Amino acid sequence: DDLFTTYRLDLEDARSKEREELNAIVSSDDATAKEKSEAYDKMTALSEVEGTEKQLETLIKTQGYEDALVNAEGDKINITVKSDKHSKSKATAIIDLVAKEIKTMKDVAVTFEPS
Amino acid sequence: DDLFTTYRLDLEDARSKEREELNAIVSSDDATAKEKSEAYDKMTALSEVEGTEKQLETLIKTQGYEDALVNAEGDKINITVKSDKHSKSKATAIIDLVAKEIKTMKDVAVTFEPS
Amino acid sequence: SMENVAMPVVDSENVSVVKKFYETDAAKEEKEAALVTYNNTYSLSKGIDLAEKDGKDFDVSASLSGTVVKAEKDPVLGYVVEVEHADGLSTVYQSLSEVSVEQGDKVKQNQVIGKSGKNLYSEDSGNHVHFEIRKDGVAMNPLNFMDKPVSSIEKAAT
Amino acid sequence: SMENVAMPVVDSENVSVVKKFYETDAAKEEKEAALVTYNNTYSLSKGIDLAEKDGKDFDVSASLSGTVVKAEKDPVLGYVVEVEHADGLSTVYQSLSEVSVEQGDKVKQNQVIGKSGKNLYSEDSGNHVHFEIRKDGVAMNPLNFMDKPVSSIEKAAT
Repeated sequence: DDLFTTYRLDLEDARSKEREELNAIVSSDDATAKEKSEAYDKMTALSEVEGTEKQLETLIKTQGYEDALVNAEGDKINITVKSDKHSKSKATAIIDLVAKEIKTMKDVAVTFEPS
Repeated sequence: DDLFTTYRLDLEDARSKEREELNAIVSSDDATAKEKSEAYDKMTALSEVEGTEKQLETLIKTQGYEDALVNAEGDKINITVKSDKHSKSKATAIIDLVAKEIKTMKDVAVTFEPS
Repeated sequence: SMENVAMPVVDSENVSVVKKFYETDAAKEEKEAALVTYNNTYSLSKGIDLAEKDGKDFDVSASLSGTVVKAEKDPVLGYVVEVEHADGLSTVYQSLSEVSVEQGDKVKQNQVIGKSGKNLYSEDSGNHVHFEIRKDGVAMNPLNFMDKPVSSIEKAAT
Repeated sequence: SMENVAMPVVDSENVSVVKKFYETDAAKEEKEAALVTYNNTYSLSKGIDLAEKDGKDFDVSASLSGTVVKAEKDPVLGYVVEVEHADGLSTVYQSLSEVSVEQGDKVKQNQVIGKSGKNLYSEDSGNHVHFEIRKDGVAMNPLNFMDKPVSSIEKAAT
């Protein structure tokens, strides 16, 4: 058991399926304009979510965290960081890496896992 | 200086710009059907490239590599792995993680960086 | 509409705000203090926490008139009540010990709807109520809207 | 077209294949031995390497007739020649010491086009030629096509 690698794997799997379905609707003769349009938006947002998570993870790591994991997909942003010590200090420096429009619109949670 | 975090950062930046331009063409009144169609394909392939790199990286890491970096974007797939020891053994076990249709169509290179 | 946003309490003078809504541009200290701490989880505060000087129970009441769309005991949050108002606006009261309403109840402004209590979620705010104002689902700073007409709320974003 | 794929050498009997095209379904050992090693870089072999028993120089020649679309000295690869044939097919000769052609030359099958040499890229294949057959840019196993009519190549994928 290693929870990070399992999660990343399952997330990917899930994301893949997601893209495939979005693409499937967008590409389909039986979708309406509305439906194509919305599937298309969900598709491009997902990429941006993808980009947001990769960048956030990279940034945290640069702040001296050994590994980090970030899921920015829903109403909340979940961020899990490998670390033995955790504090209000440490958490707030991580939350500072997140975009304003995210923090304005969404909750953000940061969990520190024993390394 | 840390070459991994710089690269991931620059890659992201670059990818972002990429998606934005693809999206811009697809969304534009002045693109032809052909152009929208091709921009759309480049867009969905990029995601799949994105997915391929994240998964490959996760897999390698599970094989006892401390960190790995994978760019699957072009004619070649570049994979850089943190490691002090390298061998034909080790490299071939990494190349085994890559999809058949990739290895069939593209070159694959694997570099081992001093950790 | 037509009414002003009220402190969600009956005896407003005997309580103080013990936690504020998280603001990204506040000093470090104020950001640190607007965090919800669970275990080794931190989360952003999406409202204010009110508690009485000696952390005694006190009655919570509807900040504005509306319809109770939610009223249930949550094992982590305590009781949670959510009141629907006009225009995708709505308010949330949570960490309650008791509830004096149920789903579908119409309440009026200042009508008591529950009692403060302690919580698993924010044990740090002791005996309190967590209060939130949301517009179409998104939480805004309560303090920004206190005593302002209903409208001053629906005129952000801009 | 109409011709068979030839060993890219004049004296084919005095050389052997010292590295094979990488095949993903081969035994571990054969995959290991189909690797191009640079420094702490490994890359997949996209062709065969031919060398003479004692690694003496030998003349390389066009495996099929076509037009030389590329002929240049590369500081890592040695000389590299690429011959265009019919139907997005083309061949690549690389690690050459010398070249007997230039861009735009039409060559005929078995016409000498250069000399074997050593390389930075694969120092492990000593004095050799690296040879590749590509269809619309993608490298296929040379050994699969040796002595087969031109067509048996353009009938994969399937």
